[PDB]
Amino acid sequence: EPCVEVVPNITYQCMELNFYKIPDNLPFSTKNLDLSFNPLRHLGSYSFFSFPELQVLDLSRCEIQTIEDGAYQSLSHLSTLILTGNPIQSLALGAFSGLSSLQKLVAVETNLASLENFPIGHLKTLKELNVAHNLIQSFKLPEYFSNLTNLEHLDLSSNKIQSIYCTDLRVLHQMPLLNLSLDLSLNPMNFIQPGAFKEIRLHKLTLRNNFDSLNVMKTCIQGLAGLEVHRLVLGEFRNEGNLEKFDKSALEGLCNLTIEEFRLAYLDYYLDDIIDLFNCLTNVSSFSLVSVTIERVKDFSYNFGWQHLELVNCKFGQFPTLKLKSLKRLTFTSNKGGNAFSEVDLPSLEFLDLSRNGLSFKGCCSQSDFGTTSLKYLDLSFNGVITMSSNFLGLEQLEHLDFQHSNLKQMSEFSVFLSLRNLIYLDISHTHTRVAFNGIFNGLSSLEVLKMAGNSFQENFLPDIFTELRNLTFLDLSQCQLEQLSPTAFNSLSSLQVLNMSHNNFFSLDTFPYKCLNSLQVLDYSLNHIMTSKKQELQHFPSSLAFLNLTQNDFACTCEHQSFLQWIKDQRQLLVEVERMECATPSDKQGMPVLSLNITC
Amino acid sequence: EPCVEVVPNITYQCMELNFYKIPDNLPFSTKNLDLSFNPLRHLGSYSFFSFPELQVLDLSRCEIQTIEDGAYQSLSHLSTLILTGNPIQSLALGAFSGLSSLQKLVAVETNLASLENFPIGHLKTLKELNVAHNLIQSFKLPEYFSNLTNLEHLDLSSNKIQSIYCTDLRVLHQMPLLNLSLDLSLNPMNFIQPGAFKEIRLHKLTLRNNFDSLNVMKTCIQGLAGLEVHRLVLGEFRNEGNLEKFDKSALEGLCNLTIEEFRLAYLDYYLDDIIDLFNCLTNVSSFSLVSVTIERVKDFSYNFGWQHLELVNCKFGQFPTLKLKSLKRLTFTSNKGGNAFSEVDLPSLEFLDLSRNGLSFKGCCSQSDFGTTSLKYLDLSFNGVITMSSNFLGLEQLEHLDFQHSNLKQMSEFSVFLSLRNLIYLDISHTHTRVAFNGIFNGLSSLEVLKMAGNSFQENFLPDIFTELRNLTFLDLSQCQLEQLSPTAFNSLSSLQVLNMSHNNFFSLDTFPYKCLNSLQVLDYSLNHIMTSKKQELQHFPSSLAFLNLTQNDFACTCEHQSFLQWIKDQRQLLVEVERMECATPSDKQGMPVLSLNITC
Amino acid sequence: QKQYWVCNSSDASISYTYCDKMQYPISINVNPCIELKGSKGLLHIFYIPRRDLKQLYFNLYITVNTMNLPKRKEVICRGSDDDYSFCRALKGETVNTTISFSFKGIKFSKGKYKCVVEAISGSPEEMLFCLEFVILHQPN
Amino acid sequence: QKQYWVCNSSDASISYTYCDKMQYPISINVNPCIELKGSKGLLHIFYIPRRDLKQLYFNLYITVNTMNLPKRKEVICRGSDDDYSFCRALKGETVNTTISFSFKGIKFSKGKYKCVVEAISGSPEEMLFCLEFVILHQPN
Ligand SMILES: *[C@@H]1O[C@H](CO)[C@@H](O[C@@H]2O[C@H](CO)[C@@H](O[C@@H]3O[C@H](CO)[C@@H](O)[C@H](O)[C@@H]3O)[C@H](O)[C@H]2NC(C)=O)[C@H](O)[C@H]1NC(C)=O
Ligand SMILES: *[C@@H]1O[C@H](CO)[C@@H](O[C@@H]2O[C@H](CO)[C@@H](O[C@@H]3O[C@H](CO)[C@@H](O)[C@H](O)[C@@H]3O)[C@H](O)[C@H]2NC(C)=O)[C@H](O)[C@H]1NC(C)=O
Ligand SMILES: *[C@@H]1O[C@H](CO)[C@@H](O[C@@H]2O[C@H](CO)[C@@H](O[C@@H]3O[C@H](CO)[C@@H](O)[C@H](O)[C@@H]3O)[C@H](O)[C@H]2NC(C)=O)[C@H](O)[C@H]1NC(C)=O
Ligand SMILES: *[C@@H]1O[C@H](CO)[C@@H](O[C@@H]2O[C@H](CO)[C@@H](O[C@@H]3O[C@H](CO)[C@@H](O)[C@H](O)[C@@H]3O)[C@H](O)[C@H]2NC(C)=O)[C@H](O)[C@H]1NC(C)=O
Ligand SMILES: *[C@@H]1O[C@H](CO)[C@@H](O[C@@H]2O[C@H](CO)[C@@H](O)[C@H](O)[C@H]2NC(C)=O)[C@H](O)[C@H]1NC(C)=O
Ligand SMILES: *[C@@H]1O[C@H](CO)[C@@H](O[C@@H]2O[C@H](CO)[C@@H](O)[C@H](O)[C@H]2NC(C)=O)[C@H](O)[C@H]1NC(C)=O
Ligand SMILES: *[C@@H]1O[C@H](CO)[C@@H](O)[C@H](O)[C@H]1NC(C)=O
Ligand SMILES: *[C@@H]1O[C@H](CO)[C@@H](O)[C@H](O)[C@H]1NC(C)=O
Ligand SMILES: *[C@@H]1O[C@H](CO)[C@@H](O)[C@H](O)[C@H]1NC(C)=O
Ligand SMILES: *[C@@H]1O[C@H](CO)[C@@H](O)[C@H](O)[C@H]1NC(C)=O
Ligand SMILES: *[C@@H]1O[C@H](CO)[C@@H](O)[C@H](O)[C@H]1NC(C)=O
Ligand SMILES: *[C@@H]1O[C@H](CO)[C@@H](O)[C@H](O)[C@H]1NC(C)=O
Repeated sequence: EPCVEVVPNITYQCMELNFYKIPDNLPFSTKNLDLSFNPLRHLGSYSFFSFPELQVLDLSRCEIQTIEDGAYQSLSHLSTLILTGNPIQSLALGAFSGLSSLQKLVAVETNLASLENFPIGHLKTLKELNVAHNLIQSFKLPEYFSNLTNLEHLDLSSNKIQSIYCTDLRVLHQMPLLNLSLDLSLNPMNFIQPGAFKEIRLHKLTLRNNFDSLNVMKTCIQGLAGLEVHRLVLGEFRNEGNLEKFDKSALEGLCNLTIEEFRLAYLDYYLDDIIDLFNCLTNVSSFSLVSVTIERVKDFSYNFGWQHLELVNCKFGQFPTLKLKSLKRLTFTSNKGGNAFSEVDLPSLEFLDLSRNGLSFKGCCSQSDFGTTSLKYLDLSFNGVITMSSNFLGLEQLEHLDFQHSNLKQMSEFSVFLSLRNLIYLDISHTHTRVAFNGIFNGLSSLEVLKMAGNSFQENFLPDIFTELRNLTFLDLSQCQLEQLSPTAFNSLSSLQVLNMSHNNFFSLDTFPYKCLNSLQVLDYSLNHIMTSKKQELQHFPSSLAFLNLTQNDFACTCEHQSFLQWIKDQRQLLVEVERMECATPSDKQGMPVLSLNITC
Repeated sequence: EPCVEVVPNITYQCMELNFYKIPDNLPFSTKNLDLSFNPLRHLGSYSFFSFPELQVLDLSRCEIQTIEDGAYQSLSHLSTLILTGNPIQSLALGAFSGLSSLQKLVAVETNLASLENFPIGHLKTLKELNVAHNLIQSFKLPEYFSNLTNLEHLDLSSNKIQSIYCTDLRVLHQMPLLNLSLDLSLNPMNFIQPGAFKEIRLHKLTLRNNFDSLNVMKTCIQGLAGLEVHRLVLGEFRNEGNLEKFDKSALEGLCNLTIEEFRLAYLDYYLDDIIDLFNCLTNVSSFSLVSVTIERVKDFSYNFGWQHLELVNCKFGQFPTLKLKSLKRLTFTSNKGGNAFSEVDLPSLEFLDLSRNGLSFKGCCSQSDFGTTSLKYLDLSFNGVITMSSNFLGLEQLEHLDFQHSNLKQMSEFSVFLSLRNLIYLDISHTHTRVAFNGIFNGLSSLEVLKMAGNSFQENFLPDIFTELRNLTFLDLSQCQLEQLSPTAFNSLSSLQVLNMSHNNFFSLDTFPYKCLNSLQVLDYSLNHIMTSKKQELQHFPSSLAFLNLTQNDFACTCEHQSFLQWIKDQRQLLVEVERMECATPSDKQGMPVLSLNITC
Repeated sequence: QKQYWVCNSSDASISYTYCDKMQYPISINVNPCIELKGSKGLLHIFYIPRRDLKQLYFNLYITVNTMNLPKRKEVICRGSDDDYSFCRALKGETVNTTISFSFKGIKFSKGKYKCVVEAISGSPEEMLFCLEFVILHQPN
Repeated sequence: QKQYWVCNSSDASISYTYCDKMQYPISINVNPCIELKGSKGLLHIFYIPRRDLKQLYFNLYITVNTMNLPKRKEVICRGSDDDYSFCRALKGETVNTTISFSFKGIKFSKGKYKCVVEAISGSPEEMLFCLEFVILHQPN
């Protein structure tokens, strides 16, 4: 059994095993055979006959010089071929003969030279065709493309395509229904004669790092006219040579097109003002920047029609001041430069996300900070320092709120979440909070999930703060260094199902606080040090309790409180991993599971 | 005994006790008798005869209409009188007759009208004279001031002084050696004729809130010329009416004076640029601002000669960019507005204090952030968020460093204090630090005080991080949620005297780690839960141990580990408050001190 | 105990009494009355202290209809060259002053807010007076 | 185990070996050699991956002459439209690239720094290779 066996009788992968022919010992009914980095200098007719039923095939770096006619013949249901890295100097016409249902064809790093002498002209149901890193000089689509329908992706990147002519794409005019996501990146191009793209329709178009100057780029963008692309992506790569210059005159003439979504990815020039640039990229419904350093820009305020905006991994000097009358969603994540926040004015905004920027607030949250009044989602997690000076005033329609790993301040000085009457989710975890006011959770009458792990309490005593939270089903109080509970704390919590109380410092296990929790199913008391109880009163838990994690905490197995261990062994239908509960205090009885020991006395 | 008795036979205070005469039952030898808010309509000759020896007297609100000649006669050693609030309509000439050593005379809210008909003209050794809130129209010093030497303070604030004339202060010219701290605040003045102050020397001068416009202030400052004041204080009060205007033309003409220290306290106008203001306040050796809102100012960089600068309680927009060639001390504390920090250039700076501003750092500490190379003191406590990206490079002469209650980041990713080889004091307490790198304290070979309370450890285990700290005498590890010690952690710490380990979560008391600490004197294990030990190996502590706090933690007084309680009662010459150590676990034995109980078994 | 009324607004009913044994009179006025919704106005005070108003500060104990808040410490005037003119006063010296205030931006629940105010001042840091305020709040 | 030398500078002696059972070759060069004092240069890489370099990242385990540092996680390229062109590569596709780097501003102690590098990528998030680097450091 040389070939490794992944899934019984289904998936068989064996790479780098020094083979010289297709193996014969493999089962007759297997799928998705991986066979790569094995020397097969030549492929012959009816090579894969032991596999009448098969889905995925993979021949990467299997150095194949010639595929002869009739290979893959007795092979249908084959939806994928990967011929990557095989230097093919003679592909016999008629290869790929019998493949009734082939969808993906990857021919990368093959020594392709053109697309008319390529035997995929009888293929059908073929969706993706990846011919990248080849040697292709001309962007002229051959005729058989008319016969070839359902094609959705056509990646020809890193080729030698120098120029485009109007005669190219004379085909593709007789395609009423055509979705084609094209990609031409890293092709050194210096001439697009005007009128080439015209009455043409693409669904995506990517042009990254294929212009050597500013004037070349300008004239090439002029060569595009009437293109009507649904989504355009421009930019370049940090890995290669970049544009020495990027000013307001660039990117002009992009107004003769019909764009709907735009992205600019990774400029290397320190852009200095956003308008008179991006000027005729208005009425675009989606705008995005990734890795652009607009750090010295003063006038961000201008009226674009952008229904969705995204700024990811950019550097800034100041927080951009936005004034957009119709912008429903904003994503401002993982940015680097400036650390403060200033008022924005977004009258129609429903989704906000400022996460992982590390920026500070002062008087965080009010409808005068965001300018909106219908904001359903708010994420301020992983930021620097948030100072509470207003309970959320004017934000009464807000169902999701996340603060975790920020640094909250003044959270016990008034009722902070007093206006949020329609709130389902609240996450204040590892914010350096010290709960010292009964009434901190006042007004949260619809809460269902409450997470606060890593927040201490006053004198390590859990007071009666969970009143009026009658819809709560998930409650997480772990790594709050708790030592005592009030005997009536989880009252009114008739819908709680999960209750996490792991990794505190408890000594006694009391069953009175949970006496009336008719829906509890999981109770977690794991990394405590529970040795004893207050008395032998420990009654039955609520009948619903189906799991009780008690592992990993210190027990004392001696004469004293032997009754405690008797009562815990009295219920094995609720414990979790009895292998991990053992004794620790008496050095003679160490590492011995508690339920196993029979001791005297 | 009506009069309350403060210090036996020395201090006797009795206020508001409805007296009508000086009490007689008081001891014959008492000092500093307080007697105020008691109705004494009239004071008579030889009133205080029962008190031949006396230091301080106080008659506040004792409504006195007339002091007759000869009062206080049999009264020397009396260094203080407080006649505040007494409406005196006839002060008989010759009062204050016999007071050979009187230093302080407080006559506030008395209905004074002038200073020539004031019987203090034979007085001497009199240092301070406070006549404020009176009705004085003329600032003409009477002649007897020549006879009156040693006078240092002369407060006449809140009077009706309208104008100053050159003939005033014709006295005070025949005073070779004269230190006089004058104070004229809240006097409505509108005319200072030129040449009044000339060849005059003051040691302090305060002029707050006594100018009603800008032109009035300008002409009045012009009236001062050749004044030579050592310390000048200008400004106004938030409590009263303020200047509607403050521009670069104001404060001009202040260049004909000879100032050495300047302070401006509480402007209410939003100053907008600092130079062309404060223009001829250069060569002043000490500069200070208190409660000034210079928040829209762009050009802070300019070359003043200021050896000490202080900015307290001011509002700013951006962090001021300082470029001062000779500024030895800087204090920037309790400011409010802007929260970030930018590079400064202070080539000659030895003392720095940026505390309680709440401002953030990024790549905190290097000699390229402060521009200096000889900085002995640094305080960054109570700020917002400090990101460590450079161990202190170029700051090798730094003996004091405070970070407490800030928010440090990236502190366990390299050796952060690696260059600080001459450091005596280090305070990192309640910074949200998680020690996870042995070697965090590498390079601190001269440390003597180390405070870190409120910083957790990785998996709550104390590793061997205190190596090479061989001069350490004070170590504070409290409220770090510790559960275990490495058996060899306080090795090489042969000079430790105080060791705080209070309020962790320990269960066993081990005496092996401290076996060789020959200088320990205090050992604090207070708010733990210490019930047992690892064995009965607990040997003698180091002989130097003179205090062992063990109070307030839970004990278990049962048959099991009775030997533990025997060994703790074996040493009462080291415990602290045996009243506070009691039992907790067995509910029958509760609140019973451990050393008292005699139990069976 | 005697009840000292101050003012009524559309949604507030401020009042106060004395805390401890000392019952020194004091005159407090606010114009216009505080609205517990965001307000702005003037606070006029007439007083005769029994100690020096030097480095004065306040300890505040607030209770929100039987839930206690942490203790607040408000430093009124600090050290030297302070913002207010009244805190250079001495015992027996009349203080007669006016201070402006303004606030907004917090929602309060109905109830019976209560506040104990402890003034501390002087060189040995002793107490000056203690008042207990009561604020009823019924929005609209 | 075989030792692969890389470069020597005035104060560094970088080298590496293989971690696990897989021993796929790789070509690494740095010009000029890294000075552990603040440097700037080019990093040339020639490789043939055995998995798709999609959402690649690194796990770094550093040791400073027998003291362990916490584990670092460096995300090289993320999701879609990534900064580098090489991380659209597939199995068997040659990668031949150059990346610029620069740093300064930290003092290092003498010793025997060591770093284990685990590359993770692919759709099921499996490992690509593991190398173990060794850096000797003697300032001046
Ligand atoms: C209650 O909250 C605690 C948080 O403290 C949850 O604990 C987490 O539990 C998981 C499951 O055991 C832990 O993951 C484990 O990680 C180790 C090490 O990577 C791995 O070897 C195991 O196979 C397992 O995957 C995890 O470390 C632990 N802590 C955290 C911070 O996530 C606990 O699951 C919660 N209880 C309930 C019922 O939800
Ligand atoms: C015993 O304690 C362990 C932890 O100490 C409890 O862990 C179980 O924890 C895991 C990890 O948190 C839960 O996992 C699943 O995690 C994925 C992570 O993406 C999450 O998306 C899923 O929704 C799911 O929560 C696991 O559910 C949880 N166990 C149960 C039964 O929920 C463990 O719960 C304790 N013992 C028992 C019997 O619960
Ligand atoms: C070790 O560090 C702890 C810090 O946790 C030091 O504790 C502090 O000790 C003092 C003295 O007992 C405590 O003050 C007391 O305060 C109460 C309440 O105000 C008062 O009634 C007492 O009369 C006494 O003044 C203080 O609360 C306590 N905690 C803090 C945070 O300061 C301990 O003193 C240190 N041990 C040594 C030997 O230095
Ligand atoms: C028993 O535990 C208490 C606390 O739980 C230890 O407290 C003693 O704590 C006080 C307050 O920290 C120390 O006070 C003095 O405090 C002032 C505050 O400004 C400080 O400036 C002085 O330098 C001085 O430290 C007190 O010194 C300290 N006791 C001793 C003996 O140093 C107490 O130490 C524990 N029992 C014993 C016998 O130490
Ligand atoms: C100020 O407001 C208070 C509270 O609303 C008023 O006091 C109450 O007065 C009403 C009307 O007479 C009574 O029905 C309540 O029983 C009173 N309650 C309390 C607690 O006193 C007060 O009358 C108002 N003052 C003025 C001048 O209108
Ligand atoms: C690169 O630097 C290393 C380390 O300094 C050199 O290796 C050492 O070489 C010296 C000289 O022969 C020996 O004395 C040491 O014993 C060697 N130590 C180790 C750990 O190998 C290495 O020779 C240098 N390479 C070049 C080309 O100069
Ligand atoms: C291609 O366009 C068609 C036209 O409606 C659309 O249904 C299909 O989803 C598109 N392809 C992809 C991958 O979205
Ligand atoms: C949740 O709370 C709301 C408001 O208190 C209530 O109307 C509803 O019945 C609760 N439960 C569910 C499942 O919505
Ligand atoms: C007054 O001036 C003299 C002159 O040297 C000085 O000695 C003295 O200290 C000054 N007074 C005060 C209070 O500093
Ligand atoms: C402190 O440390 C320094 C440097 O290690 C050493 O020279 C000195 O002797 C130590 N002790 C004192 C008291 O300075
Ligand atoms: C306080 O001062 C104002 C200012 O003129 C005055 O009108 C008022 O009468 C003074 N207060 C008293 C109680 O006299
Ligand atoms: C990598 O690309 C450069 C670019 O020209 C080329 O010089 C070099 O030979 C290539 N690497 C290999 C191993 O061929």
